[PDB]
Amino acid sequence: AQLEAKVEELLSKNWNLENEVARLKKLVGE
Amino acid sequence: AQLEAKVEELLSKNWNLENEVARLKKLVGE
Ligand code: NA
Ligand code: NA
Ligand code: NA
Ligand code: NA
Repeated sequence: AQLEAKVEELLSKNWNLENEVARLKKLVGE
Repeated sequence: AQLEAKVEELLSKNWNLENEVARLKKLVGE
């Protein structure tokens, strides 16, 4: 179902955001 | 169902992350 795809998009989006925040933390030494 | 709560937690988490990234962008003038 297309509902599964939207849940997968949310999961992917949260991973991308978490990984961005992680990279920023490593940049500013945190 | 508890499934609804977990989907709500994901949505909330993505909003919190998006808002953090937005605040960081405003800080560094972007
Ligand atoms: Na990903
Ligand atoms: Na992650
Ligand atoms: Na929120
Ligand atoms: Na938002």
